[PDB]
Amino acid sequence: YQMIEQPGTIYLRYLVDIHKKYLMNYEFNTSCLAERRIFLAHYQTITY
Amino acid sequence: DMMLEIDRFYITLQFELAKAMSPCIIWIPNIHDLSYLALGLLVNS
Amino acid sequence: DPIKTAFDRMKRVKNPPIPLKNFASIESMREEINEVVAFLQNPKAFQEMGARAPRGVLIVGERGTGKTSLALAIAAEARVPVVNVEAQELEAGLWVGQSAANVRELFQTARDLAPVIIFVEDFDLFAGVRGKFVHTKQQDHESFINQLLVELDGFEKQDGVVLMATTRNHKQIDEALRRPGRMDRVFHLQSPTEMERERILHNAAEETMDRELVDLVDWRKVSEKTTLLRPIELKLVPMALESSAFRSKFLDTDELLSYVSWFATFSHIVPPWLRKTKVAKTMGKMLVNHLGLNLTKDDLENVVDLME
Amino acid sequence: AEARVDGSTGVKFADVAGIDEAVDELQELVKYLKNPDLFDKMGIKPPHGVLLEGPPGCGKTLVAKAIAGEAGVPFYQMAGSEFVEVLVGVGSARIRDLFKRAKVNKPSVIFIDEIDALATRRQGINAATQERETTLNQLLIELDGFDTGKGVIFLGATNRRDLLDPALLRPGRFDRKIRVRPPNAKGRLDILKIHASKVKMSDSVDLSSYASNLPGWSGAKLAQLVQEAALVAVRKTHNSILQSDMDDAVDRLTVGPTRIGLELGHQGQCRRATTEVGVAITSHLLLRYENAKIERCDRVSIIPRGQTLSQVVFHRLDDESYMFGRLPQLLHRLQVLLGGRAAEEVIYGSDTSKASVDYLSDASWLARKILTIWNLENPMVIHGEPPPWRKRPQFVGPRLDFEGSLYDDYDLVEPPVNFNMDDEVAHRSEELISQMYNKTVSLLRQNQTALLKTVKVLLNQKEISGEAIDFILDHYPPQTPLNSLLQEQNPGSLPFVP
Repeated sequence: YQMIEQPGTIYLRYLVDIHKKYLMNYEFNTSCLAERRIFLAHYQTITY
Repeated sequence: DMMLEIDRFYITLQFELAKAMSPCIIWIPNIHDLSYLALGLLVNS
Repeated sequence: DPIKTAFDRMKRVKNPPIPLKNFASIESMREEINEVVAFLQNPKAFQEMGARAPRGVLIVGERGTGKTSLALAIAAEARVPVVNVEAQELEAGLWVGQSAANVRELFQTARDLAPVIIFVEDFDLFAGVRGKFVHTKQQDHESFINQLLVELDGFEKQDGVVLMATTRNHKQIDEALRRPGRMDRVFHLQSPTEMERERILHNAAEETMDRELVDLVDWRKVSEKTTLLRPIELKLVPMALESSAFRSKFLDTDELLSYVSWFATFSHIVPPWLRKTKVAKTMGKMLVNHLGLNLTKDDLENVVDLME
Repeated sequence: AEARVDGSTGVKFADVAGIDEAVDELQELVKYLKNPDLFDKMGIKPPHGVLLEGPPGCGKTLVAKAIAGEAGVPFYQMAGSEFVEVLVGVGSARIRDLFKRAKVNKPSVIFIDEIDALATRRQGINAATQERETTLNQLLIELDGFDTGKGVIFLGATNRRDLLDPALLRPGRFDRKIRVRPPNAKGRLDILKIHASKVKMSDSVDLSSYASNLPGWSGAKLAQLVQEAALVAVRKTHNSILQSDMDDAVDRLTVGPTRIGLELGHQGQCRRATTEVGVAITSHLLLRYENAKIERCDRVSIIPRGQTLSQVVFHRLDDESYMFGRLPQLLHRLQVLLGGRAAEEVIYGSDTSKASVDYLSDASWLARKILTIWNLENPMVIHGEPPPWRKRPQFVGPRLDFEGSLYDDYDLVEPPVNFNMDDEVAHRSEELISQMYNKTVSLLRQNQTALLKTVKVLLNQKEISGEAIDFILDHYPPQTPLNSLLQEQNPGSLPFVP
């Protein structure tokens, strides 16, 4: 069970991990430029 | 008119318990068994 | 009592998500909307002039076109209270004939609060043509449609209450509901225009995505890539576009997760004026330069021509 | 059970129209109702029950209400769907209560609307069904036990005779069976006169044409005609019903409402226009030259209405010519059916489309009907074959109801045994279809100028009339060059003003 063998379980693991650290109630930042870019990159990395 | 009240109280107790156990994970297997009262509960939830 | 529970969700809509001035595909039908909102704001004006006020307007379109936002904008312009009545409480499938009493109490409470609007979504699900249902679901639906027709046929009693029903197609609705005097106006919303698509896309880029990054995207071709789309999706395009722009480069999950966790813990305490301080403005840009998340023009052009 | 006891029902025999035979038959019931003494002295057994069978909207309930109004007797109305419940035995109790309340004020009339709801046949193709059988048993017991000397006439209105049990059709329960035919031209005329007195009417409306041009329409459908005319005049803010608004209601209820700006490409409309104009031109040419017993073109349109992207309107002829369909009449109607494919083959050369496929299927089936079913040719055939595909007779498109209908065999089919004559029947049908196709293409190809000009004019105007087609045919004689049309400053221009 290497990395590339299963992508769906990795996504579910990331979802439950974000659920664990209370990282979902803070839905967005709406800050100037930096945290928004970091959040967009993170949301990209979550799914694909 | 007694089945609807019992079912509504039961489902709202389940949802209130799920809220009271926050954070929690709710698993609902076999959705295909779904009847109108549970549909209303799910859509308003 | 589903009627009182439904009326307990009363709302005074003042700020619509997409206002009528921003809404698309209404310019060919704006005069009817203006007549309806003029009737809703001042029912006495329509009652005194003697003409048949629009008792019912029906919106037809696709799922997600902003039709609920269109109704919200109509209510906000008319400045009258609204109630969101779902399809579930109407079809109380326990006793044969409870739907008639349900909508009777609905219209009774609407008359005591008139001018109000009954907003019902997915209207063709419960009030379609007669005869499509064979097993046991004919008599209750017949009583429902007869009660609805005789309630919409109030003899010259224009209390100011109007019913906006929402369907997907205009053929699935019964012919008895299609006659004027019960359901007067029909509002067809299929797709916006190219200039209106461009305007909504630019407004979305001006209210959601970076104001520095709005000129780097030629929005004309993005509009030509979103012809089949809808205004709420026209609003949600820019953040997904920025995400797909960030997709191009090579980056790791855990560094982003650590930075997200640090900012989520630390942004709860930092003062606003310390954020607007020039130090915090120049700290973020060096963070982006060091981490390597600069979003360029050619990235977003390759993204927009990569899509379909 | 609030059976309305009305001393005056509000309608009389002057309110019914087009039901002349049935009301003439029910005049005997009215005579029995007003004074039964001369009936009793000579010894008549009056009909225990009278069953009104007919299409919906024909006013059978109105007929019974008028009978009670003219007779001056209480009218007891409660529908068949009011006899269905969940609990058992309540419906029979309601039957008994209604019957005894009828026996209180003799004479009286009992009327049950939609009697087939309680009288569904036990088809051999919950406890509610047992309730239906018990209500039927109670009703038949009360009907059979009714002495005829007390003058309580029971009326039953039904929409379908097939699902009603034959036990009630037995004499002694339903002695009289009256059919309520849809109103004729004079009947629809009188219904239009009655319904036009309620709404404001202008002198420009000629209701005779509307009565003649709307065949088989029920009284409730004429009521919705005049009501939608009133609502259209309200929409147009007209002070009265104009002829334009009445025709607007006609096109709203027959073919449907006009859409807004929903058009396909310029190629998607040229083919439909060519097909419909070719059909119209073949019909007009067959009327002009050989004097066929076929219909006449009213108007041709390519504006989408309802779910038809284009339409050609044909008048309906008198039914007396719709019984002995001769071979030449069928051949000319079949040429009219292939007129569309003739148009595609002459205008586009050899690249036809799918817009004329339905007419091809109709022609192919009526060739078989000429050959096998009617046996109009004279090699004798042993069997007929049912249609593999069935399309109902319908609106403005080609009539296909000259013998009542096209896709209805009159139970003239048998299973075949010999499979060597089936191919000879197929070859005969192919020969007939091919020969007829060459004749219709030859006749239409001789007039390319009129066809092309009509196509261009209809494409420019999005609608043409039969008189405009006739004017184009007269102003474009056969064997004139296409360059005469092609040198005009506007091929899609109509200098004729209706």
